[PDB]
Amino acid sequence: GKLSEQLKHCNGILKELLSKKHAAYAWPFYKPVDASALGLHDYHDIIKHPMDLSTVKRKMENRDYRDAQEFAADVRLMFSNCYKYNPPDHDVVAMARKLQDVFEFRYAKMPD
Ligand SMILES: CNC(=O)c1cc(C(=O)NC2CC2)cn(Cc2ccccc2)c1=O
Repeated sequence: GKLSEQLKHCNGILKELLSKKHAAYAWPFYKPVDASALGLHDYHDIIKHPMDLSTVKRKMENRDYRDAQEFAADVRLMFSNCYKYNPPDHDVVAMARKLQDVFEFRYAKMPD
């Protein structure tokens, strides 16, 4: 988990993004995109830096993130990858937009 006050807020957000409350739209972001399994044979040609919430959780648990900004960059990279790869009318993009709304509104409540 987070040690710094701001990293504890980040860890709180991460726990919320992984909670049953948001599972209906969070689930595509729980684990790395399995490009082979999903038939997305161009995924790793288009997405140079895959990211997902299990990777963010591992990095938080390993004290990889030194500040809130570094944590937020990985969460936003995950959404950006979704918006880059997927047609904007795909269900996964609607789910990304909803989960990013949850993220951005709570990230904005960061303690100073
Ligand atoms: C981060 N996830 C992805 O980018 C992703 C891409 C595609 C996908 O098939 N994308 C192609 C480009 C349309 C499929 N799923 C599963 C899914 C998700 C939501 C509804 C149905 C299926 C994903 O999670």
